Amino acid sequence: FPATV
Amino acid sequence: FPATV
Amino acid sequence: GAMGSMERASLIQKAKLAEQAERYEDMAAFMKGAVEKGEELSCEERNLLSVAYKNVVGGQRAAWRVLSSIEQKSNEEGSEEKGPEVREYREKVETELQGVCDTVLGLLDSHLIKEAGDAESRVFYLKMKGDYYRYLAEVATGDDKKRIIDSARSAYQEAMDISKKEMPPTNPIRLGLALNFSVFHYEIANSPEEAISLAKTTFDEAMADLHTLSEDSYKDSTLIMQLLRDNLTLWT
Amino acid sequence: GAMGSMERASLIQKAKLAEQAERYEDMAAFMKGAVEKGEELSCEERNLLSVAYKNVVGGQRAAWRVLSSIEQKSNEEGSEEKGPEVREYREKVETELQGVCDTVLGLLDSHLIKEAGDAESRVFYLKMKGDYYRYLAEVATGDDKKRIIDSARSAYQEAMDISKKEMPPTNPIRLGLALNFSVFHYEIANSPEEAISLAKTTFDEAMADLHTLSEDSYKDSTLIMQLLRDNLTLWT
Ligand SMILES: *CC(=O)NCCC1CCN(C(=O)C(C)(C)Oc2ccc(Cl)cc2)CC1
Ligand SMILES: *CC(=O)NCCC1CCN(C(=O)C(C)(C)Oc2ccc(Cl)cc2)CC1
Ligand SMILES: [Mg+2]
Ligand SMILES: [Mg+2]
Ligand SMILES: [Mg+2]
Ligand SMILES: [Mg+2]
Repeated sequence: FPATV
Repeated sequence: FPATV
Repeated sequence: GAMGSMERASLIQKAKLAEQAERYEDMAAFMKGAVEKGEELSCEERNLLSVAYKNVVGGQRAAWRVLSSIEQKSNEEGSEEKGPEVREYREKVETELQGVCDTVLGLLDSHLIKEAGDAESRVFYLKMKGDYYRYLAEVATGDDKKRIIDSARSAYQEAMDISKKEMPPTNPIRLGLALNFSVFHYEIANSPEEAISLAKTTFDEAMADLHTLSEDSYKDSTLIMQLLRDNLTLWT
Repeated sequence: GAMGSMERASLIQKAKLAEQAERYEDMAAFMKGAVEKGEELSCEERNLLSVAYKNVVGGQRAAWRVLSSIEQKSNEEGSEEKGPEVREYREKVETELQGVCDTVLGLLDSHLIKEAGDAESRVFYLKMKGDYYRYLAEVATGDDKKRIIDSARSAYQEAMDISKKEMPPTNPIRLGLALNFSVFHYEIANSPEEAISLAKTTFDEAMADLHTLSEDSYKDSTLIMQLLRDNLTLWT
């Protein structure tokens, strides 16, 4: 999971 | 919370 | 029964998948379904049932404690009138927790306990009954509080009686039972001396029987013994 | 609407309580209730809505990935026929995930987006639309996969267009948007070069505007910039 917000 | 199982 | 149409084995399989995915409500539902097939549970299946519900109720207890803490703080005057919202939401979480406890207790009563003839199965289910009455006791404030407390006590004591006659002092179920019963004495019954005495005696009796165990059994037993020592360190 | 009878302010209050108790399904339900009152959301309220649903869908995505991994492994021949159970349970989790995405998208369409006239509100909602189409894309395999992907792209692009005209390059919403749109390019659109380019340009444009910010704004902006740098390190 790459970073998302 | 003391330990319980 | 929404699980009524699914095979017992498929329900068990899905419970194991739910565990891996950390989907504990799903897990509990699948295990409820399995119990309602009416056959006795195996050791592994009893563990699946216990893990599922312990995790579901464990979440609800953690939330209830957060909400109760807020409710009590907001009722310390100087805080300015919160309104009914904290109480209402704590009550909602409380009612959902009580529902889960009633569901588990219902499964034990219909008809897991009455069919459990071996020491390990009967002690496990009676321990569970003690546990789910203890959770009800944690949130009980009214007319039935004492009877709820004594229901937990009675279940735990019956489990203890059987465990002492039928199981070695290192049996992890016997150890887990005594751990939880000790916590019941401390946190629910207001009997810290009984709690401490039970945890110490249990620990010492197990210590003296460790020599009889394989390396795998030893790991399991010493795991629970560590939890006894942890609580005793907390309390003394 | 089961929340139809509760005051807007009470729903917001309870959403905040649910957050503290880590009761994200409750939180999402309360925030859904608040949206359905029909008034525009404030900055803080938009954040509550986003946090609630991000956590709910985040759990479902994590579970779906666990189940898909098991399903694919069990379909590697030599594994012995699992039966339909892994597929059925993955499909159940998948359908519940799609339901949540459809609920969020429904709130955005009825009528959050159409009423959002300011840059910050419109960009936030369009970003959310892009996100919940991306989550649908992650599990899509059939006839509509391309149209789902392009719905996400279209929402993100519209958000980008507004953010570039109306917001400084350090605006945390603009930054978050570009972060997520970059991930969309990498993971969904199979366009790692576009992903990398977008993350680098976004990072460099923000860097050059940091001098304009207070200490608090700087903290918020540099927080998202770190996430851009983290992804770029992952990808290059
Ligand atoms: C035969 C049977 O009923 N088995 C189910 C219970 C066992 C008990 C041991 N166990 C454990 O995971 C550990 C070692 C953590 O201990 C306990 C002890 C008591 C309880 Cl109630 C739960 C876990 C595997 C399952
Ligand atoms: C005015 C408005 O709409 N506010 C809601 C969004 C803000 C964005 C900044 N924020 C954050 O918690 C951090 C700094 C983590 O960044 C983001 C950025 C974008 C999104 Cl979509 C979420 C969080 C507070 C809420
Ligand atoms: Mg009550
Ligand atoms: Mg005694
Ligand atoms: Mg499907
Ligand atoms: Mg460009």
